[PDB]
Amino acid sequence: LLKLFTTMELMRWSTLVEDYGMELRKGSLESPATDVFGSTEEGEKRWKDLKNRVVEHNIRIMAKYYTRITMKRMAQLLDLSVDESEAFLSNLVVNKTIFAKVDRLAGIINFQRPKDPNNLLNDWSQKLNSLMSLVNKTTHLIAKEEMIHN
Amino acid sequence: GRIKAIQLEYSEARRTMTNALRKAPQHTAVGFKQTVHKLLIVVELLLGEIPDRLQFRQPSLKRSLMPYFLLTQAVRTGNLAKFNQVLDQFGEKFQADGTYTLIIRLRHNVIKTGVRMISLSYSRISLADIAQKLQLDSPEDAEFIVAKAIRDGVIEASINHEKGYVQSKEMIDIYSTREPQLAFHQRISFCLDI
Amino acid sequence: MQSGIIHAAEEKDWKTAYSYFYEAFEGYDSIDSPKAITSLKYMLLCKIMLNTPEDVQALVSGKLALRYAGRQTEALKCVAQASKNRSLADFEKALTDYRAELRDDPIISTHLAKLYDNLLEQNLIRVIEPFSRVQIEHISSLIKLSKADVERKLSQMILDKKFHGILDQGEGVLIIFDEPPVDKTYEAALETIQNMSKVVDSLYNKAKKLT
Amino acid sequence: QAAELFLDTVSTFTSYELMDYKTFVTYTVYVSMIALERPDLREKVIKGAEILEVLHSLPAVRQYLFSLYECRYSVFFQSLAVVEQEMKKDWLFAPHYRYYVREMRIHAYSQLLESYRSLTLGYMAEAFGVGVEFIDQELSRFIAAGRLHCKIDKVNEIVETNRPDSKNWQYQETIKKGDLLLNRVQKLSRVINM
Amino acid sequence: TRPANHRQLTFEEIAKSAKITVNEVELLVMKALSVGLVKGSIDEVDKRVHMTWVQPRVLDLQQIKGMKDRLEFWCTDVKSMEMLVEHQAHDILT
Amino acid sequence: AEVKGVCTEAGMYALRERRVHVTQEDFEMAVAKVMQKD
Amino acid sequence: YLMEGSYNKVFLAKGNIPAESYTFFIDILLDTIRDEIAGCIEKAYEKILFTEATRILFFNTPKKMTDYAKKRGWVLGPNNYYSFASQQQKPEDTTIPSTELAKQVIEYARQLEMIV
Amino acid sequence: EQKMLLNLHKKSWMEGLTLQDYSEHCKHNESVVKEMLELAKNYNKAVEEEDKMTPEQLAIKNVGKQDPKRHLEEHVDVLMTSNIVQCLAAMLDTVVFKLI
Amino acid sequence: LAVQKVVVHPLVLLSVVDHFNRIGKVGNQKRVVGVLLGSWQKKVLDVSNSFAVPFDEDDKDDSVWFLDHDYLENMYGMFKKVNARERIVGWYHTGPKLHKNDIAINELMKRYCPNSVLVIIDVKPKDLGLPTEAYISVEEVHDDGTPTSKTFEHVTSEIGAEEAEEVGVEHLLRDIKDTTVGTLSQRITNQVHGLKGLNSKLLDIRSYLEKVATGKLPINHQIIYQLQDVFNLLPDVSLQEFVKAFYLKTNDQMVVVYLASLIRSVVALHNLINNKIANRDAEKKE
Repeated sequence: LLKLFTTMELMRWSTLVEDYGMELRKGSLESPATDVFGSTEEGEKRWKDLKNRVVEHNIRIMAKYYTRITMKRMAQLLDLSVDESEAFLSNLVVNKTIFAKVDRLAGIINFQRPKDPNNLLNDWSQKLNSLMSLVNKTTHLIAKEEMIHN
Repeated sequence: GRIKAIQLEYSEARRTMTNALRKAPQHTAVGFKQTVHKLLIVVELLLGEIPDRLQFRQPSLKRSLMPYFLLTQAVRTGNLAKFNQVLDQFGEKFQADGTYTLIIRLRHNVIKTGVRMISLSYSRISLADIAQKLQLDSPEDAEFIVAKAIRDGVIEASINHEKGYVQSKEMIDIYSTREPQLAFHQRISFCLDI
Repeated sequence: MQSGIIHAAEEKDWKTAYSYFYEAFEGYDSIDSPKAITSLKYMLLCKIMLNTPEDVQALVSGKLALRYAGRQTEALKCVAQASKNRSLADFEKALTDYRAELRDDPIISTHLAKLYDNLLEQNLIRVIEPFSRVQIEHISSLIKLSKADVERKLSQMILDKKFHGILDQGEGVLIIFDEPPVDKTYEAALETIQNMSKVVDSLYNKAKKLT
Repeated sequence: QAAELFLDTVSTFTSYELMDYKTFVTYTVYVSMIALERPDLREKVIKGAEILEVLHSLPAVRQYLFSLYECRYSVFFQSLAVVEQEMKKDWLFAPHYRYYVREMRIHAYSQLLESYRSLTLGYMAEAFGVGVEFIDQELSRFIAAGRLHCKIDKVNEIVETNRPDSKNWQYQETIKKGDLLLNRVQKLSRVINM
Repeated sequence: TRPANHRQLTFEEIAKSAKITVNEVELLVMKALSVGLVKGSIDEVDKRVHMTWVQPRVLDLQQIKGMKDRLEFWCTDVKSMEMLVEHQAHDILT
Repeated sequence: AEVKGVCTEAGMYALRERRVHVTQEDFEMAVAKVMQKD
Repeated sequence: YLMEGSYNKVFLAKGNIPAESYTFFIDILLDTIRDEIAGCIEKAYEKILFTEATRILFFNTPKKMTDYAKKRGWVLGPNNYYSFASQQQKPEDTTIPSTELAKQVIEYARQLEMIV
Repeated sequence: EQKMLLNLHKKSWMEGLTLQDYSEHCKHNESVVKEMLELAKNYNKAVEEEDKMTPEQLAIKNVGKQDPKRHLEEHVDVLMTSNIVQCLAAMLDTVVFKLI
Repeated sequence: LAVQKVVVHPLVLLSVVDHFNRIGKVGNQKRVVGVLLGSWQKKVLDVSNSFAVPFDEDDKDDSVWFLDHDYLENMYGMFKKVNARERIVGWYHTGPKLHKNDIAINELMKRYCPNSVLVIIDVKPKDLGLPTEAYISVEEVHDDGTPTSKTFEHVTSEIGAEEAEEVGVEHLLRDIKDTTVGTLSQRITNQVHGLKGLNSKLLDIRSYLEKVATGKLPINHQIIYQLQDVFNLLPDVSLQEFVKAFYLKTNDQMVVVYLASLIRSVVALHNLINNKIANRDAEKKE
């Protein structure tokens, strides 16, 4: 379960319940369950917060890989309704947690920020700097091959 | 500069006439200044540019440039009727001034500027409305007039013959083009020249 | 205390009104007066009207204000929470739970209309922040106000430059724009040209007089 | 600069040898509506206690000021005509009465179009209490002048607003104001040599 | 396979070439992006995947020959501007 | 000197209220402080 | 009329010539106009109808379009529509003139250093 | 030995084609141009002051007070090489490092 | 790695050149090997002194080679006595390129300095590159299953001088070093040198690929992996977004150049005003 929150990939909340829900809430006689998601009021609140972390992790994954996604696709991928997923995304956007612009008429979520001209050329400049270092590094790697095979 | 003006070489004419004013005497030779100012105004109007309003304010040039001041006003609005009114009123003065031939060529320029504001102000304008705004004869004549403007680069637009209107192209971000660099280059290289 | 009340009544700057309530609080607090809580109320009200609701919680947590922790401090602390969260629904909930401590105080009551207007702008901005093009009816549903009221306020917000956007009446959509900041380099260049033109004017007098 | 200097002395006015205080506040309001942005107008003029007290005795000036702020465009245009005649008979504002009213009309047109993506020509005409043709001629003249960021779709009578960046407007002035500087430098070198 | 100018794979091409459902294309790119096999981004609205980088792979002699031919054009361009800057800035060159 | 000090104290009272312009109340509060208090 | 684009009045000038000697040079000039006005149509009109161009081109017989069309290489469309899609050949802003730009900026360095 | 000592402070070939950060370059463009805004304002005063001022104080009065003309030249000289080099390096890298 | 940068002082270059000359005088030598002395500052090496050591290698067999390590210890005690802050930081050899037995010599050098840095100082005056090429011995753990071997990893080299060392260098370079060229001209010459240096690097790769194509050397599969990254990093300057950004940024710098040139011209006019006033005033009194 901890590895799942480490992996940089989507995790489905429904899959979590059918794979780890019993082991976390009710547990087993061999491995007793903790009070973290117990049947009490505090446990129920923590279970809901676990769902919030799962969908927050998914939106975090959805922001690194996607540039544009559909509200219909996000809701399906978040195991939430369209309104709930929009409400959840809106809260993250307000708290500056994740940048996202919602075109609600077209149902389009835009994860890429307005690209500054400085950012475009700096990325271009960083590509040249890495390219020049790679060319220099390749030449030294070529030099070793000449020494061994001469 | 007068030679280039007659030979339709307006761009090089304007440079020389502007240069002629600079090297003219600063306190005397008023008559020479009036003659060059009169020709520079027409060449500036012929080139599609705008005459400087300050030159009409001078005490010496105010009386002499008044017929040309009304001519510039008529060309500015891009209206044929206003341009022609100046012609039937100051025609003899232009003839006695040796500039009547170049004023006649301004009729094409009056059409040019009037079309330019029509495209600059209207996203989609009917051809009949273009004829009314330019005081042309019929929309069919305005059809060819706008068509030549599009091919000459005067206005970036398209014409829908079936519908009967002209659709102006969306204005492109001029700062994202080389035009600012070109304008600066002709200004930077001149500063370094001084 | 009276100096702050009239200063707040004349809708002047609230920083000076807060200061008068601050000294009125200390004087009432030092002599252990029952009116110190009343001055404590308006000290928090001034902070809310100063668009700094975060300072309200800090003030109540102070040692001098711990003794007066009660319904009156709770009423303004929860209203500051509504302003802090930019929630208009919380403001009405605050105005209902603490109606006696808020709507019945004559000083607070006269400033509730302005507080409602201030919180409406903040809630509207929060609502349209996650959007780049959003239906007005969705804004009305989230804000729980009429569509016409939302549309009128948004146009007035656009005119006041409170947020950058346009209103499409035909489709009922507010198009929020991510404007770029003005280029201060061009701004500084323009004034440098103006300032250096005066140098040429100074050089002109020096040129003609000495030659 | 007049608005900034007038507003700093709206509460310290003792220059009665130049004007009466009501006239000073009247001019202060006038220059403020043409030189101040909407947020600055509200804080300094609309909510200014010193001006508001004087405006109690000047219903026409208060009507003129608040009509634009409250978006009563039909009222504002009627008040603008009144301000024109007052400005025509004023020795200070007479050379600029045409400029100010033209600029004020530009402000009103831009303010109405600022918050809306597109407005019909009829709605603009109804708001200002004028005809459709009058709005057409006025909008076309100001758009061509580059003062209004909108374009007219005359076929459907729709005015679509634009959002040109400040970079374009900053670039043109640098070309414009820089050119004015270059001529002085160019002409100063001319005086130097001879 | 595709050149760097045309590395915008649509969802249909990935689905067809991998024999997977179009809805499963999106999860496939995550695994490649997360593991590090490819670098890029997904445009779900346009159903296109913007790959910008791939893991380098073993190349045949013919592919290396094509790689060397690319250096021939690259070297010519660098030499061309080296002479251009040298010729244009000859007077000010130290 | 006392009259001059009243003016100087009048400007102080404007600063205490973070005002730019000195009002009549400031002069009156300055008169009370300079004469009666001191 | 020729410079302003009033091509319709150019054709009407044939009828009102001052003298019978004037007829010859009109014919040579009219051939130039026909190629010119068609050049206007390609850049201005995105699409025009087949006999819609009859009064535009001042062609009497419809067959006179067919021989002129292939000389101009005009693609006739199924709906009697001449498609003039050629604006795709823009001023080519897609390419940055690096060599021209580098030449100019180098020249500034010359005017700052080569002076001495 | 003389050629060998010439390698001291010889910058690497990577540095010549390396482009300065555009964020800092624009901020440096921003700050220095803002500096000329004040210097130009002071430059105007220096022109009028020196007109009515005796030739014995042509230089003594310049001691301890900054010269707007001198600083304007330095700012212009600094800015001209900063932008021209950045522009030329950007143009050279456009064709030298090209995908086609 | 353990070294981020190696700074070789001009004294070392002169010592290495002299060392190659004096031994090369008596007998023709493929290379001469010495010991590099210097200090350590953060992760940048500061090679500042060097001494010669006896060395000989048979050309036929790389295994046969002799380095007088007892001389190496004896000479260190000399330099440590004079300058205790200069410790053994590696070795040098004047061979134009690396040798197969260099990894073996480094092991003998490694026991005096665990992070020994080999700096190849080319006596021949190369026109473009720096004469020094710093290397460090590292364990290249291969992913093909081949056993881990000892390889030299390149470390960036820079020639820097101490304040007093710089003083002597400028004295020796006084006549030939032309400092009259302005800063703007110097940067453009750097750009020309950058174009030449990049071109030479690209020809070296092309020469390597040409030999690989004809079978002169086999496929390394690390260079080819690196080469794909190099060509993948090649930006597309024909994108509309990049072109618009390039145009937008270029125009931003042009106006600043325009403003600076505008200020320059009038300041130049002010100088001409003063010159004519001074000339007119001088002739009036005379």
